[PDB]
Amino acid sequence: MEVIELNKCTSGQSFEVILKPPSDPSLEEIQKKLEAAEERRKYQEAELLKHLAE
Amino acid sequence: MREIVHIQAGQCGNQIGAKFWEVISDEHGIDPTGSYHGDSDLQLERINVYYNEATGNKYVPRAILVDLEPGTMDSVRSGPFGQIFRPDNFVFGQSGAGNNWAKGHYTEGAELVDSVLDVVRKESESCDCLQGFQLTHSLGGGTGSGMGTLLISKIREEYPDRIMNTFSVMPSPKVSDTVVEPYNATLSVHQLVENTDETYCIDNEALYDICFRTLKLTTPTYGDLNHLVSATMSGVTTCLRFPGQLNADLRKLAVNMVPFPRLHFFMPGFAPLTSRQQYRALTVPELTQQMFDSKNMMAACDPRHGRYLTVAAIFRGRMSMKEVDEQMLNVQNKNSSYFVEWIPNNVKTAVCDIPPRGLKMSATFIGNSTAIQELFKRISEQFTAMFRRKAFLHWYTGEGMDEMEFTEAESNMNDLVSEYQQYQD
Amino acid sequence: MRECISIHVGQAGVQIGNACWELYCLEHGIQPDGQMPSDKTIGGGDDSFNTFFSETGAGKHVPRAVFVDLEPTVIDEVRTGTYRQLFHPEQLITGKEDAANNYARGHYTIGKEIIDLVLDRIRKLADQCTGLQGFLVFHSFGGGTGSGFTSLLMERLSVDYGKKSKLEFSIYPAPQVSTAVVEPYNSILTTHTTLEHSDCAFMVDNEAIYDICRRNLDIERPTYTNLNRLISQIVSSITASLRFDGALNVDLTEFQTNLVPYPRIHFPLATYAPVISAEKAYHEQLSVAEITNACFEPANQMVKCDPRHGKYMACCLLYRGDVVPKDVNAAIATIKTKRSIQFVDWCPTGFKVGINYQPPTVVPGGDLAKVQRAVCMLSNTTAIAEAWARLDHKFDLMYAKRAFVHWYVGEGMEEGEFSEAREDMAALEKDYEEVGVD
Amino acid sequence: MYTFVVRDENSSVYAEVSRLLLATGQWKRLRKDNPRFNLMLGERNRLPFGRLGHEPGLVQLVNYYRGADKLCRKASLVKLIKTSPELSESCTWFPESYVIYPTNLTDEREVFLAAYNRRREGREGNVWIAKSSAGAGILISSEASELLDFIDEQGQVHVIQKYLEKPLLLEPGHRKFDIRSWVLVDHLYNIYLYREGVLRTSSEPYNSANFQDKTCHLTNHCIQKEYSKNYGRYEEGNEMFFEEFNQYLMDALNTTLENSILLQIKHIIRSCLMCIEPAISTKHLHYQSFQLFGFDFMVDEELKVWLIEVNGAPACAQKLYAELCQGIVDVAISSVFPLAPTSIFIKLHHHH
Ligand SMILES: Nc1nc2c(ncn2[C@@H]2O[C@H](COP(=O)(O)OP(=O)(O)OP(=O)(O)O)[C@@H](O)[C@H]2O)c(=O)[nH]1
Ligand SMILES: Nc1ncnc2c1ncn2[C@@H]1O[C@H](COP(=O)(O)OP(=O)(O)CP(=O)(O)O)[C@@H](O)[C@H]1O
Ligand SMILES: Nc1nc2c(ncn2[C@@H]2O[C@H](COP(=O)(O)OP(=O)(O)O)[C@@H](O)[C@H]2O)c(=O)[nH]1
Ligand SMILES: CN(c1ccc(C(N)=O)nn1)C1CCC1
Ligand SMILES: [Ca+2]
Ligand SMILES: [Ca+2]
Ligand SMILES: [Ca+2]
Ligand SMILES: [Mg+2]
Ligand SMILES: [Mg+2]
Ligand SMILES: [Mg+2]
Repeated sequence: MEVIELNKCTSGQSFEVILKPPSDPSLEEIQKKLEAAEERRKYQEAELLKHLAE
Repeated sequence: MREIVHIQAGQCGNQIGAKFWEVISDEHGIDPTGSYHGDSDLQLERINVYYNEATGNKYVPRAILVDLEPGTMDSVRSGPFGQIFRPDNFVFGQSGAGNNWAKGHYTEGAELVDSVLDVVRKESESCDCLQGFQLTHSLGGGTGSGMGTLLISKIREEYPDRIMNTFSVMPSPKVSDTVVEPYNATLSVHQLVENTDETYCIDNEALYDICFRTLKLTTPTYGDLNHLVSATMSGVTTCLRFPGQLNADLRKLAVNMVPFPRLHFFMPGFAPLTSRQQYRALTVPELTQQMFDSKNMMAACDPRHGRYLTVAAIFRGRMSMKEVDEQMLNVQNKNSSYFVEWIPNNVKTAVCDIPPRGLKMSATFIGNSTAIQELFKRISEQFTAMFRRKAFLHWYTGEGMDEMEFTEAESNMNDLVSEYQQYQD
Repeated sequence: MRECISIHVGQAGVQIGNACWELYCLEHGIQPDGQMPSDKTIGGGDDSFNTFFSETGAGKHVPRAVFVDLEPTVIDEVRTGTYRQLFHPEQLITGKEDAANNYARGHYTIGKEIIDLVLDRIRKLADQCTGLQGFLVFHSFGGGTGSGFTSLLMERLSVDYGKKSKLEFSIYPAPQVSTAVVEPYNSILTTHTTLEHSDCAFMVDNEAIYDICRRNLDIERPTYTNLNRLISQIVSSITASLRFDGALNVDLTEFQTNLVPYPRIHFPLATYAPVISAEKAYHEQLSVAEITNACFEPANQMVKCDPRHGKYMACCLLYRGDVVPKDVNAAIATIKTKRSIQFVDWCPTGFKVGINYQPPTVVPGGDLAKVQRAVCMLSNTTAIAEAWARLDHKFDLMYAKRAFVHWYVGEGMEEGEFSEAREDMAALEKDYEEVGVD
Repeated sequence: MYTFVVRDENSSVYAEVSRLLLATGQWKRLRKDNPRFNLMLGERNRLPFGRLGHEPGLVQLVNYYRGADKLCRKASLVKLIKTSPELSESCTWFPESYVIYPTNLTDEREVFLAAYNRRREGREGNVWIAKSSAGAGILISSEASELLDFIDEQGQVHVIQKYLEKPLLLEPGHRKFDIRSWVLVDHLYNIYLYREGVLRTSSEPYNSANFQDKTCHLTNHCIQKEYSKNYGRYEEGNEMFFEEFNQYLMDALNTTLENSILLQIKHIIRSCLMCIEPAISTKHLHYQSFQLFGFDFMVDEELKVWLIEVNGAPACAQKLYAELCQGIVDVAISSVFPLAPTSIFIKLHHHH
């Protein structure tokens, strides 16, 4: 039961107590994933319109 | 600002649609001339969802009246609230559809479809942000069926990313105008399977059985059947027309109700349904036990014959929201054998402080149940009874159709039956 | 001094953001119009509150916040609310139609067309910082915007602010205060694409806030206002060290160092007490030992679980009020002899303790009562893995039938991103079991 | 109408509880994967506790205390006794035991040989027994070489504890036996002892000069009915109940079962359960727990009771399935889900 690093100021204080010792995607790749999902949307909507044209 | 564009096509469509605007107009404090005279600000909170604000504080419904014969729409205009509707939003022909899906969809209707969409377009261009459309119509007739589906097919072409809702009256031989209603119904249903996001099924037989048995009406009328649809339409739209912690648009509401693109056919319910012992106060238990009772359901489908994919319940009135949860949670935990176990928390509940006209409190039921397959089984059975002999086909082959298109609608809906079947087991 | 930018995404994040800045202003003595009578450096100064507030020549103390929502109805409450004067129109970004509880919508469809704008608005607050620490992101797991858009914002913030820290305040989905059904999909989608971008995440379970409001506040049916006033208290206590003088958790980096030894396990469990009903006649003020002993009860954890059957990796005790170290060590000793506190053998069995003498501030007319001392325990336990197991189970139930999957596919997402997100969670659950069970 | 589910089809005990529940017409059974339930009869291993108590409006109850395995696993029990100050290492009712890990994998090998050599040097009885939880696989031998050499031939944890070389022998027969007491613990942590016990007796004369044949040393119900040749001779099914066993104790030894053995048993059950209460209690938990236990005791010729092990999923005696199952529904289930005596249990009061 030890109290280390006792720091006291005007608005409080903080310390540490030990009981026992121990034993990304670039900006280019994100635009691609966004534009890729936009393409599958345009392709799905085109197949919807082609269906309506028939 | 999330506006809705209403459309009513055909006789049944316009008569039902008219009463609808008569019911909600009274709830929002809109008199037959368009003037507001309510007492609560909640009546105006979401008033721009179904009404366009004109000059002088006048409110003009955002509806489009459509039909191939002038008769029905002349009635609406001379009716109680007929003056409220925009004069231009009346689009009608003179030939009529003769209860022929082909005429409404291919010949007569085709000649008038462009002019109806011109009005649809004019109403959208003013919307700050359109939620989506809603069509009232029947499927056994010729206009609201043949042309109605044709409208949807063309509204989805110009607005492919807007919600398309429909209140569809299904034909029953017990409340039949013509022997060809199963033909018109089978053809429309395939269109709804394709180009609608949500479709409230409303069986005329269930409306008839409710007026006769539950309501004790000796000889029901189409007007009596429409009072139910009026009140029901008002209920399902309560969460949209009034404020609250709900914050839900048509798309978000569909996202939580349609687990599969083609199984978007719901069964609605209303409670109470009392005969004139009408002044008795209705407790929250009674409101719930009836709301789930088949005799209070309008699809003429026994829910205990299938399983619930998702369920939505809206409660109206000043009541104990704590007591609403308990009773709803009680119905689930007492009949959990009829809800699917692969969709957690598929039963939700909403409360609204403003009750309908002349009711301390009420409850509206919205169920996406596989039991609805029994509806399409009746329709398909009545279809095959006639199509196997090619009976009455000439009314359609004369309009430019081929027997092949009938065989496809037949196989299209049988597929819809099989799809609803693999999810009940 | 170093600045902290707060970001609020979706309805849940924006409403909870409203409730916190209301609290921050009451604590720091900031009036609704933004004036601060105690601040003696007019329009300038590098004090502790300046980590969250900037100052204008007129003496207005303006938050360092950014509210983002894809539909304007929720952010509009802020533009016309009590504290409308704090923010300027730049800080409030609103679209016109939301994501309909659809992760794919908030992330791809709608998110792509508004992401570059949010960045610019955030870049405008970054340029005002002499030494930006990082970002505090408030959002929900269920919301199509809170989940779909947040993950996208996080991916870009890690590109435009590589060396900066990013803490989360995430709202775990609870059926008692939700009208949606696809929330398990979103929660698991966002936790997958956000995991390598969040240094430390505090999960609050509405089900936990709900029962604390029903049990301790005697609210039969709590509203979001009720839930937010309580959640803003925990948030205040967690962000207090950044806004007041002190030496414990003085910058965002110290949160990872003190709470996250392993990266993927960056979800501390929060515990708070006491929560006393204001409507009560008059309560017996609890002692340091009593309120600390309560930190190990399940009834006041931000996520319902059983820390007795997990293992602690780190532990913090943030006190506020009449507390002295002597009293803290006394309670801790008594608790180790009565409780089951099993640590991992590769971490010290200790507690970092912070004490701020100013007791918790309570919003007048709110639901909480004024207490003379309160505490919040941040503990990294493998027991929080239960929350993931629950969620991952609901995901499996629906995905086995591809239910609702078409709504995501139809917005541009590939069906594979589901199984890819699910397998990542299966890895996250395994990491918790490798570190906890024997 | 209360609802429950079943996830352990192999449980002879709760298979009867479910049968009685449905007989009340007030409990409806559900599929084994429906989360909307009031009561769960869960599996033995890997029971998903984390998912319990998160269904709005439902008070959920489960029949397994999370963490009870510390008391029902061989090695876990020993470690619990030697590490728990409530029991201490000097516990007088638990045989001197040690946890031993096979050399192909803490471990108390050296500590065991220390006491072993101390006994071999002091002329004392030095017959130990090796066992584990992964058995039906037990070896009795007086040589430390054979015991250790037998554990290394396996691959799971084992425990070497003193063998009771002076067990109490029934007459006529000169045969060994053990005592099984069923203890139920409800959600409030009230400790109920079933008034009815059973003695699984050996039908063979105890032989101390031949541990090779393990038929007169092991009293398991399946070993006597498979490797014993006097099965069912003295009592039906090698099972004597508290009535006859009480009469024998009065005729031969001039004492009662209450005064000689029952007090020690009620003391051991208390000491064991109170010890781990703060670790498994569901007092302020989001769900409730209650579990049936099966304590196996030994008795030496000095009428001292020793603890062998505790079963977390025990079976019952054929003659006591009805009376006990009904009792489970009275104190454990209905006490939380009331329906629309002369309790058959003995409440062991304690300080929570
Ligand atoms: N604690 C708390 N939870 C909230 C609050 N608002 C919403 N939620 C939760 O958030 C989840 C739904 O996400 P929302 O924030 O409403 O959705 P969104 O982020 O606005 O995104 P959209 O789908 O586009 O509306 C539900 O589970 C709600 O319980 C709030 O103010 N406080
Ligand atoms: N230290 C010891 N001294 C004397 N006999 C012992 C003993 N340890 C075990 N036994 C004998 O072994 C039997 C108990 O074996 P153990 O309980 O270890 O195996 P097990 O758990 O598979 C049987 P169960 O679980 O059904 O009670 C008792 O009948 C007892 O006679
Ligand atoms: N509920 C209800 N059903 C109607 C009404 N009018 C017609 N129907 C049903 O609709 C079908 C006839 O369609 P109809 O309205 O004539 O279609 P139209 O040709 O487009 O006007 C039949 O099955 C009728 O039972 C009505 O006012 N109420
Ligand atoms: C019960 N409820 C619903 C749910 C679905 C629908 C629908 N029209 O699909 N309508 N209302 C409300 C709770 C917040 C939405
Ligand atoms: Ca013509
Ligand atoms: Ca200053
Ligand atoms: Ca990073
Ligand atoms: Mg007609
Ligand atoms: Mg939203
Ligand atoms: Mg065993």
